[PDB]
Amino acid sequence: NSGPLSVPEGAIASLNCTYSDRGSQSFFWYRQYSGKSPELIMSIYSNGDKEDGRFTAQLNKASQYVSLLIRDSQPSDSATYLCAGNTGTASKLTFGTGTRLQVTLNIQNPDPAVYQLRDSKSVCLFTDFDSQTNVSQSKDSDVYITDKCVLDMRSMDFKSNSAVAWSNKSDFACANAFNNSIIPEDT
Amino acid sequence: ALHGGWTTK
Amino acid sequence: GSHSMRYFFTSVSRPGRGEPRFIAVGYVDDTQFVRFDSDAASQRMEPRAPWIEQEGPEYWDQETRNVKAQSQTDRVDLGTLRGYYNQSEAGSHTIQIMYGCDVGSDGRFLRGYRQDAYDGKDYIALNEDLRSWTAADMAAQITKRKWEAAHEAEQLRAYLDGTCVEWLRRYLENGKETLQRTDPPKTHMTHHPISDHEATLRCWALGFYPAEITLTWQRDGEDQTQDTELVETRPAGDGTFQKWAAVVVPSGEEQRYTCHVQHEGLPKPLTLRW
Amino acid sequence: IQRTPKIQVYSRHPAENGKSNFLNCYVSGFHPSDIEVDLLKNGERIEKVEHSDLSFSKDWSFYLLYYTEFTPTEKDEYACRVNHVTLSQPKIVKWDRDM
Amino acid sequence: SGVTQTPKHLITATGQRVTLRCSPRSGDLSVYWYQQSLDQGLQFLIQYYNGEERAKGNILERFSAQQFPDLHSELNLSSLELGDSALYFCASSGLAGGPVSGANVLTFGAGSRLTVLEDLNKVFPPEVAVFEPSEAEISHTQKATLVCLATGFFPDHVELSWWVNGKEVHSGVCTDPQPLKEQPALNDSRYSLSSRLRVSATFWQNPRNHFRCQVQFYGLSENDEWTQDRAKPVTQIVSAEAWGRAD
Repeated sequence: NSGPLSVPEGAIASLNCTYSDRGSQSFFWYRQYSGKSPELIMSIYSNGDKEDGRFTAQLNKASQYVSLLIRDSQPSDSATYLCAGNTGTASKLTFGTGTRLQVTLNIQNPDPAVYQLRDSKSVCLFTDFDSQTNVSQSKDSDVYITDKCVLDMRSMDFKSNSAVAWSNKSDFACANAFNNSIIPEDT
Repeated sequence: ALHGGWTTK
Repeated sequence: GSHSMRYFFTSVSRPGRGEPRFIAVGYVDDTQFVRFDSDAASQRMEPRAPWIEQEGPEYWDQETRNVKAQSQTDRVDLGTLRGYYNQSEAGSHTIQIMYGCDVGSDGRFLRGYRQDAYDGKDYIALNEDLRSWTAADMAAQITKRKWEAAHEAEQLRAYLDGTCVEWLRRYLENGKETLQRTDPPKTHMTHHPISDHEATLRCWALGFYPAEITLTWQRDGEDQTQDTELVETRPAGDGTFQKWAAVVVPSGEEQRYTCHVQHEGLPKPLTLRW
Repeated sequence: IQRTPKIQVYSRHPAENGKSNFLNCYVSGFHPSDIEVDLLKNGERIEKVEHSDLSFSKDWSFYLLYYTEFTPTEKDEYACRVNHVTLSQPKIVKWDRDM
Repeated sequence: SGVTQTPKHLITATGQRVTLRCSPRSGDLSVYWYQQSLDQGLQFLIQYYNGEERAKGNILERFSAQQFPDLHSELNLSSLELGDSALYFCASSGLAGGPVSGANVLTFGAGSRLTVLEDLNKVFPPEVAVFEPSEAEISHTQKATLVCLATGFFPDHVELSWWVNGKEVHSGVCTDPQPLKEQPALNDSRYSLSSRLRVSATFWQNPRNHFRCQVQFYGLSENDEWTQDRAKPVTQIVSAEAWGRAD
């Protein structure tokens, strides 16, 4: 199973894995952040359920079903989760198709607006928008719009979203930069 | 069949 | 009746004569069906029973890989234990490992076991509860803590109630013609006069399967274990077993002794009289 | 630490003179595993002798079985020569049909 | 971690041979080599155990591997193809004899990203520029968000960071997950990346604060041949600085 899931913060995420080889005996849940290396988070040996901290692994070998249950999902859980199986201590691990988990953040006080930054050249910053706001990628071809971003000022526990578009032409104004956008609140 | 691996003593 | 599958491994350090010798043998209840010799030319898991040769190449590759893995681990453990006991490097030492699982008549899992020994003495065994380990000496406490930290009991238990029992059911279903048979023992009696006063009255039972058989002697109702010399049940080679039990009797009262044979292939315990 | 092999020389079937059979030498209860086992016909070695693969009983004592095909006769006597670390000199056990 | 892979980034052409070295964790005997492409997941390549071969999976004949008696391993790839560009991981499990402590788990290494190109003449370092917060944001939300834009680089190897007064900062920082292909139609197009750092309004109004955006670009290892007259696109760092305004 390939994601993403888009489970909001504080909810219960549930992943499952498709494993091909029917000969494995012990199963493992690894977590891998983008670019980093897979780190083990769960080990399960007996058929049935097992729980550790916020995580709960589940296994049914007869049907090759492996599942993970993340309780009280946090933004620090957004990663690819992989399942692996082996037949012994130093046997070979075979990984299945992992699943991407993305935990969305809930903003209390949104204040959507679009600004313009000038330095040695022009970009339009669109920040402080709601969590439920789809950001389209490109109205034109000579324009570049990136996806969302989450700034967490930890000195205030203040979490906000942002996105940036830029170009080099006279046909680029911050009022028409986000042609495929939604929120009715501006500068 | 046999087992897959075992830990050294 | 119940059935069992077991694996036996022997590693012998022969210093100066190359790497340690490693021999692995697989039994289904009394019948050797796989074997591996570290000095054999094939270096592969080889069949020894007619009902195992029908497995695909994937099976043989997997069994070869697992056997060689066991051999590597045991070759490491040889040096580990030689250093544990501060033993000389020129001495030849032996590690022996046995593990397996039992099933019932309907095929349900009954029990499992693993036992490891060093130089013929018990080193470390799996308890009956399949969750703890029993260690003999202080050197084995190291291995006990090491295997407890590695959750090895849980992985072995997951191997026993799973892969082991399923493959044993497969073996029993494939070789059902020769593995679920009960050959009754054919019995007879010989009389050898040792001197003019006493004579050896020997009771023979041949061609029985399995090897579990009871040979008893009675002098008019009571078992006299003062002269009954039993003998290790020996394999005939074709798949059956043989066993004899003799007794020294004063010449003239051979008619007062009786040989009783108890085996699962006999409806009633037979009685033999010279 | 060391244990002496128990030797048993016998035949697969009741040895009927003039009919093919097998000659078994079954050693058990020995330790260590290194052991030489030869089958002697009238005193000389037999080279077409196949043995089983090494296993051990519950007391960690090894057991091997050596066998060879033959045809028993009246004048031919057979024996088994076992040499082990626990034996100062090789032990010879003769075959006995009338046993 | 305990597991060490070398190199971390490698850029070579087709038909070449590369070698990946891996020293396992102190106390482990077995060494596993896995391959992770974007299409599939982690594919098992090979596993050695104490010098001998322990397991082999779906691995091409062009791939050789070895484990030396010092427990460190090498993986050699020959006749490289474009499809061979993936992320190769080295893990270590198995516990050496004795009272050696450690978890009975696979400990993965930092990985080594290999990118195979048809020609290295399309490798370009990034250009980094910092855009200062607008007057509107300082007065509207009492905050200040600096943006950093690193454009015109290939391949994808890049790491972006923010340094305030010489200290790498992470609070109030957000970097883009994936770079944006400038021309999504070209197979060998360049990429761009954006990052954002948000502080209070009065903090940016301090004219003595120095904010630097640093982009570590991984490229040629100063051993590859370079014929064109422009500078070697080698592993380097491009930075863009900015001071605080008072107006």
